Parts: sequence; C-alpha cells; structure tokens
Amino acid sequence: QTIANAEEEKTNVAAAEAEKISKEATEALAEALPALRSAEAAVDCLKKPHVTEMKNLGSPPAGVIVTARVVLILFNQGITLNDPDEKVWKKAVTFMNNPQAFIDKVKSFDGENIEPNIIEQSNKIIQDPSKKFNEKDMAGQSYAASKLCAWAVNIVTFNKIFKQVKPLQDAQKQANEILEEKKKELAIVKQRV
Repeated sequence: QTIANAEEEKTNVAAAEAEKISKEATEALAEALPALRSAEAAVDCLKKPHVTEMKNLGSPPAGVIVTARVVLILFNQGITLNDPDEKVWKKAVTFMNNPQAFIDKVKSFDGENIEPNIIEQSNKIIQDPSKKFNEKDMAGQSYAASKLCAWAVNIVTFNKIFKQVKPLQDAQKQANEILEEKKKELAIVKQRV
C-alpha cells in the first residue's frame, strides 16, 4: 500500500507538470490563431474592382510587374523570375481576363501552405530590400498593385505563421493527451491506494 501510495504521488506530480506544459501550449495556440485570423482578416484586402484595372492597364508600370511575378509564382503558373518583364505581364493578364473568375480563385486558392518550393521564390522578393513591394512603396506606382501586393505580403506572413501554429498545435495536442492520460492513471491509482 505504501509503495502504491509513493507510485500514485509521483504520477500525480508528473500529471501536474504535464497540465502546466499543456496550459502554456494552449496559450501559444491562442496567440497562433489571431496569427491566422489577423492574416485571414487582412486577406480580403483585394476586391473585384482592383483586379479589373490590372486587366485593363494593358500598358505597364515597372513595380506593378513585380506584383505580377509574386502573383504568377503563388498560383504556380511557372516561369519563376528568369523570363523578362513584358512576357511576364502577358502571363499576368490572361488570369485577370475574367475579374470575377480571378477573385474567385484568390479566396479558394488559399489552401493552407499551398507549395514549399514557391514560398522560397516569393520570400526572396519580399526579403529583397530593393524593388520596394512593402505595399505602401507600391501604392505610389499603380495603386491597385498596392492592394494586390498587400494581400500577397499578408499571404506570405500567413504561410510563415501557418508553419509556426502547426508545430505549436501538434506540441499542444500531445501535451494535452499526456496530461489527460496521466490524470486518469493518477485518479485510478489514488482509488487503489
């Protein structure tokens, strides 16, 4: 009885520690949802107007044919950043040729992480100090653009966060499951004692 009592105490302490780790992980999880939600709220920035410009723009400003890269990139339409501008722009029109079509895609196309090759190429540009693309520095260029990129930036930050939350949720769920199992065991041995 005294051995089983000592065993029951050790399992009760281990369960209490697991429950504290579980609480810290749920707090980290609760920071990592505002994470997603913040970005998700900042994902509808792009609208049915701003695209129908880009279609009709026909001619090009310089910085808008950087927005037109990330765009193709994320949608995984190939060609990367090696091909010239002018031929990149004839690839960022064909999409928009139906505005309602496009906005349709953007809401759906979300997926979760989409593709881990792409996000490098898109991260490259954003992580380049040169060629602007902050989203303000865009505006000045061809306004619309400012919206398109703002989203495109807000998507990247999402992906980056949606790689933080996945691990954090996984670590949370494991810690929760162990804490519950340890508590049930602790309850049973306490009853036996």
